Amino acid sequence: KSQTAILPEAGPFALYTLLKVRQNHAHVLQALKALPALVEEINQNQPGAELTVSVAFSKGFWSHFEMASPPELIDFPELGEGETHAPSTDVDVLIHCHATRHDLLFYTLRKGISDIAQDIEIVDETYGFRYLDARDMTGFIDGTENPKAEKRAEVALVADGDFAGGSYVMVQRFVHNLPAWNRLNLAAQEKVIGRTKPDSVELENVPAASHVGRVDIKEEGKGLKIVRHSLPYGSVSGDHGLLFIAYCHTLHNFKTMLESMYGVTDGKTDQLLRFTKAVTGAYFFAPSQVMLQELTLK
Amino acid sequence: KSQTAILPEAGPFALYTLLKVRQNHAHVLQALKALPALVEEINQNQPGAELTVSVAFSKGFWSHFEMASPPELIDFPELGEGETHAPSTDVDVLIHCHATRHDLLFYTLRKGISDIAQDIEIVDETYGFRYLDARDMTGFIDGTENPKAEKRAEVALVADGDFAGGSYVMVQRFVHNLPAWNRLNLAAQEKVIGRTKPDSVELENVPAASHVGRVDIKEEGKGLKIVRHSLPYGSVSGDHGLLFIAYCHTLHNFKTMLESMYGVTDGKTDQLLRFTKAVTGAYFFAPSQVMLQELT
Ligand code: HEM
Ligand code: HEM
Repeated sequence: KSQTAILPEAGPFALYTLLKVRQNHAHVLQALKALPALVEEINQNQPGAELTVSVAFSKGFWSHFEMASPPELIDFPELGEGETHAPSTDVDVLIHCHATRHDLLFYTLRKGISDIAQDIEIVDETYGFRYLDARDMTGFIDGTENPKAEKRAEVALVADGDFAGGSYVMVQRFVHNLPAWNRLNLAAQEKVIGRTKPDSVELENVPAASHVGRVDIKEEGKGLKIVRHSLPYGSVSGDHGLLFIAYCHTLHNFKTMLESMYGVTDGKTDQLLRFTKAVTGAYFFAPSQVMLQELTLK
Repeated sequence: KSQTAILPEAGPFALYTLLKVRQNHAHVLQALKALPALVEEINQNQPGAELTVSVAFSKGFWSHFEMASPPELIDFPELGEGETHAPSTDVDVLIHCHATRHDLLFYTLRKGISDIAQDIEIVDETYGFRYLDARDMTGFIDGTENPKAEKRAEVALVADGDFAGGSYVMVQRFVHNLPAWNRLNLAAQEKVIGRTKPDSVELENVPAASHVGRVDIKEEGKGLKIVRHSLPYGSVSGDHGLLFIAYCHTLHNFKTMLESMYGVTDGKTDQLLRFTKAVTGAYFFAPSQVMLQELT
């Protein structure tokens, strides 16, 4: 059994919290374990909320656990240079929630960490929201080729072993340059993305440097697929863009797409990265519900 | 006719923007005048959105109008002493929106303002949201005694004259100190607010220093009423609290309440201000739809 946030389709609103554990590690772990029980209680008090949660830990923080770390779990490596850079964030824990209402997300975080506020530093706290008809602020629909129904389970979740039901996670908070992106016309923007803007139909000739051209990778030969839970975020006068987050049964897919996007593989960078920049970056592993409740410090 | 955001009840989501005008005043004003048409168009394209808008101007910016300022419109004065202080924010325009969805609030602001972003500096941009069962983040329900239905029109809107249909506006962004508020027990919090916490029942004895005690003012009268469109805002790790915004036919009600709260009237300050602090304070006047389009 995976954690409730991973498999279902993303709700209209989402919470993505990155935090660092400074002290009282045992108290913090307990508080994190008690999140599912809190969420269940909220759902019982609030029909239609469909509140979900997934707690994940970084490679560095996993050392504190008695349970052995996932085979592929590593630190998020920095990629690229200058205007095409993928920063690495010092973070121990990811808290991911999504629901049909925004307020319960704030409540879940406030109530959930109330006792461990002084033990924790929240590195980043992003509230995502569905934008129009599932569109990114770039005007293009996001999630068109995102796995659906049954194949979500076999793409996101580890199939076998001790970590079965668990999932590898990546997150990158992107900040958009909307005016620069606005300069390009419809056809040009479609060349950057690789799909049509109004109906998200894949172009007959997908440019290799286009975003889809960068991330549509098959090497098996079978497509490297991930389950994305990303959602637009931010304000007009401040940071705004996309909180990218994805789950996968293997971290290899993340690494391949990122190395392809940031010019490690081909030497060519993603055209989309001309109009957006990653400000955070981290790898995690979200264990099954059982393992999460069985995790203990050493 | 008033502006669409004032009279109806506040939606589950709201946008509150304070901004200052750098230059190109003529074609910052025109862009602001175009906002109602934009909101209506969004409402047509998005049924059920119930998107609304209200544009208001401060006393400082009303100098640019050939039209004279409302008789009661003043610069927001600094009030209080000690921890209890009411800061004054130099701002030209207020853009107030609320709807049944959040995404259209960002869409409305980005669309309506980005063209004049070169001429405009956003002083504050706050996204409010109704929290649980209409509760403030202190755990107390907000809006229990807020005017309803037929009362809203007579409380918020100017009845007569040239400025009829318009409304005086006040805005204050509050920052809550929740852990300090958390140290107090249930009874102490209720005495500070002036009502019971779970069901917002007014205390038989409302202390003069309590928040209700400060704002429940009698002038014979004896009921000074305002229409509050306030809504909780913010993040856990950052600023969070209440974006207070209120409409009224007279600015006198705002000034009287604020004088009472910050220990100017009697010398006693609002007990609630021990746990929250205003970081923004401003007065406006939202013109009627007619005056709005003819302001020059
Ligand atoms: C940063 C790492 C990212 C990765 C690893 C990633 C991954 C993917 C994948 C696997 C697909 C589907 C490919 C296919 O068609 O088979 C996709 C599509 C797409 N992504 Fe990304 N993405 C990233 C960032 C972004 C950003 C920052 C944006 C927007 C600002 C974005 C917007 C889109 C759009 C518009 C599509 C096409 C429609 C769709 O199938 O969802 N992506 N991405
Ligand atoms: C952090 C700031 C504030 C908080 C948390 C707060 C909270 C509350 C609460 C819980 C109530 C009782 C429920 C209700 O009747 O709505 C109330 C009442 C009220 N408040 Fe506030 N308030 C704040 C600021 C203000 C300010 C600055 C003003 C005026 C300048 C104001 C004016 C009023 C009025 C007119 C009432 C109705 C009292 C009555 O007639 O029973 N509030 N407030």
